[PDB]
Amino acid sequence: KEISVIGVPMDLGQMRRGVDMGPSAIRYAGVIERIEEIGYDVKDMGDICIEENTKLRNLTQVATVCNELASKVDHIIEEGRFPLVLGGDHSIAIGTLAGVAKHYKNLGVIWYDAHGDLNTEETSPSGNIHGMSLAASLGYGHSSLVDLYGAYPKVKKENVVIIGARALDEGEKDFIRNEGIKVFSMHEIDRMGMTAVMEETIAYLSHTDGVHLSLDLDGLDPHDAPGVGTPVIGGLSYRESHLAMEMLAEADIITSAEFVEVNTILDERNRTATTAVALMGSLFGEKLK
Amino acid sequence: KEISVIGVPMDLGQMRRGVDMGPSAIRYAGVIERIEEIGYDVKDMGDICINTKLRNLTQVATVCNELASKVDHIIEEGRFPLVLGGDHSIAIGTLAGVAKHYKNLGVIWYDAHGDLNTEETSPSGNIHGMSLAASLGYGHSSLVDLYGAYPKVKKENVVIIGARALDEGEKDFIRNEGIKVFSMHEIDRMGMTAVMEETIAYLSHTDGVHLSLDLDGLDPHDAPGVGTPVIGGLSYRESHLAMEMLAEADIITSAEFVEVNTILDERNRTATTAVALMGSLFGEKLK
Amino acid sequence: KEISVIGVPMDLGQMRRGVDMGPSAIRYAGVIERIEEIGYDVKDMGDICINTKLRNLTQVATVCNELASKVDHIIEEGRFPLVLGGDHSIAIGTLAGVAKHYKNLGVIWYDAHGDLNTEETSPSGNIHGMSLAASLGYGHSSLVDLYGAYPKVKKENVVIIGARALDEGEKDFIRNEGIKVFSMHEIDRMGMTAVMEETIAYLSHTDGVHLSLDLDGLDPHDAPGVGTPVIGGLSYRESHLAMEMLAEADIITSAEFVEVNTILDERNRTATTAVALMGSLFGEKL
Ligand SMILES: [Ca+2]
Ligand SMILES: [Ca+2]
Ligand SMILES: [Ca+2]
Ligand SMILES: [Mn+2]
Ligand SMILES: [Mn+2]
Ligand SMILES: [Mn+2]
Ligand SMILES: [Mn+2]
Ligand SMILES: [Mn+2]
Ligand SMILES: [Mn+2]
Ligand SMILES: [Mn+2]
Ligand SMILES: [Mn+2]
Repeated sequence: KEISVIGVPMDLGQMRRGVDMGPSAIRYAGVIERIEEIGYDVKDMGDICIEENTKLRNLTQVATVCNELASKVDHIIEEGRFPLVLGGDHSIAIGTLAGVAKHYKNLGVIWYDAHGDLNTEETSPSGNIHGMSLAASLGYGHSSLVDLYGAYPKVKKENVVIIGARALDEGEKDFIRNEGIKVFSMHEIDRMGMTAVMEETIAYLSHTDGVHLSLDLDGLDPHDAPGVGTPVIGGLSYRESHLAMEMLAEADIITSAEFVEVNTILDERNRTATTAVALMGSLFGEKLK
Repeated sequence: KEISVIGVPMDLGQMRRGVDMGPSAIRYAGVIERIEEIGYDVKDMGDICINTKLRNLTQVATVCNELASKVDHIIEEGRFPLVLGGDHSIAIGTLAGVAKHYKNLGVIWYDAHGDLNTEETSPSGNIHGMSLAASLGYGHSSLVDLYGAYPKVKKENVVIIGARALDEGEKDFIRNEGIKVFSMHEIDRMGMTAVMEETIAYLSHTDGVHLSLDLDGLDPHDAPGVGTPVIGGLSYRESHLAMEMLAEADIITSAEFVEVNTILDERNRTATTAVALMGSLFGEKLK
Repeated sequence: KEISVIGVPMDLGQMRRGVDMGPSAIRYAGVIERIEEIGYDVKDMGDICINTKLRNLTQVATVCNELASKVDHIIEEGRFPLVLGGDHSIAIGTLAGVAKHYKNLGVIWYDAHGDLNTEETSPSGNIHGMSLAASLGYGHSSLVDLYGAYPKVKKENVVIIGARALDEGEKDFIRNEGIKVFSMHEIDRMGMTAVMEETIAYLSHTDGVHLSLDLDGLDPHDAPGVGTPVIGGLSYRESHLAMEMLAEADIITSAEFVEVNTILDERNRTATTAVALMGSLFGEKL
């Protein structure tokens, strides 16, 4: 019943995408009071203050922020609290998972995203480390990232479930096939329904000793989440995502979480941040009946 | 096939929400002509001219009393009463008038909200957040005993569809009193078709069914112009299908369409959708 | 894997609806480069340069005659004809061209409308509301006998998907001729996966299948820029899935994407969606 929130206003990569405004927008949407109202004790750790290379853009700075984030997430779990990380770009998951991995020996990851973020420096069309954060956490990529806060893979391929994917690069599709990553693409979600997708996901991770939720708001359709770094049409509805959070809450398996890629520049009256807060409310136990 | 239409441009409560414009907006969207096009004889009755714990209590009772008698009289004439809403507190008057003609009356409450508050549980004092509870006999005597000193509807004959913004007190009432409610999560899991089949079967023992359709049951993407929008609601397609299934079951014997708010609407499209839903309810088919 | 693309910027009928802008908007959205990215050889044939009961009948026959002969030549060259639309009346010319090479042709009509009117049942005189009926052999002889004095398509080989704005006489035609139609209510009851599986099975005995995709089949939320928007339509997700299922069935031998109207569009997103649906049709997988 105890949560520590940390904001990471990082917007790095080929060009700014505005996702450094995410933590501020989510706070504007009342995330702290929302979780407190459910009955949690909430500790706001604040935001990390963030002060050439084409294949790995802003690598030194990404590594510096992720090292600080990993140690802060590590210490939140040492204190027995739930770490809730608020994102700019999805490369902060490299630091989040490195910190979480200090405390779990068989960690599940649910990656809720339009993208797989499974690129390496060889397969990336852009050099964006936020398009590499899941691959790096699986142990594939640059040593500065893969060995960050620990010289070992933070997550095992058999413990990942990707939900919402619809903009995978060709090299990511090969990785998924060759490595046997469990992926629910939009076409499978249309065929199965989100209820069946979430039951299969929870069953697939039943053996883990904790589960990290890495929720990129661009998993949702731009109609429901216009304010994201890289919008991709054809995504999950608010209703589907809200139901998914409620099913995860009922299963009581989520032990850490991050909500990333909110971009106020493309948002409409902050409504993507408002939606992110509602999804967190559902994740942390709000019920409709 | 005979329908009488009455508008009630009521917008009371803590503050104006703009829903008094609903009847004018729905008429602008051509509701009369649309119903006549289907093959109905339509009589337009026009519009009714209109403390912090029960806000505007005296005025709400006055309007609902007049509405109750007009709805009663429409049914006495053998006609279907269709009520065009401002706020949902007019359901108190509508159900009081309908209850004069049915002793096991069913109600389908299509709404983002339960409207199950009382004086004690309401965080606002808005009577439009109390109209279902009052119609069940729970609430202020001015409301529960309006146009007849008895409960107008039985708890076992209510189905709420669309719920997603229930207060804690309403959740307790639903659980402790056994109200049948399909929240948005249950609709997602079951699908609208199965929700409506179960609803129609649940009300099988009734002698009539009143449809109380609050446009804020639909998602704000499809119905932006409502008094109190709540994200994550029903689609136009789900609602249009639900109306077609009700039409085919031929169980709806009175209806009201409430809470259209032109101030938040986009080129009247919420009112246009309300008319399309009425067209489906009254027998329009796609094939 | 050879495709020939032709644009037909036709916007005839009672009044302008802006659909003559469709081919330019779809090209602006990168249709040619997109098809090439998948691995196709793309020959760009350019654009064709362009009565009250059969409005603009003479001009429609002229354009449709030219389109039919170009479509003929594409199939004769062993290539896939992809037509980019203004009005849906261009289906008359497309199917006339296709039917020279397919005598048991299937047709998937993806549309909010049936386009099953004749000179007698039309409330408007718009030939774009008559193009399916005319291709079935019903209507004026200028259209019915266009580029061939025979019906281009058999009534038993038609599937309409997405219908929600049928005229009363069109409902009668569907009922009295046994036309297979999936309305929005059936799609909502069955789900799009089951609708497409049933569609594919229904056309099992055709020798080819023409996809005639009117963007107003999609809901105006996902496709605001169309000639005649009708609320309550198919989602982008449903349509993208349907295109993928057709791609894997490998039954589509010609296609047209019509009725994109830039005047009502929002930053060209309807044309962008059309290009995305073509990408799915021609083999893109998620
Ligand atoms: Ca804005
Ligand atoms: Ca407006
Ligand atoms: Ca525009
Ligand atoms: Mn440590
Ligand atoms: Mn991501
Ligand atoms: Mn992403
Ligand atoms: Mn009486
Ligand atoms: Mn209500
Ligand atoms: Mn309501
Ligand atoms: Mn058409
Ligand atoms: Mn059409």
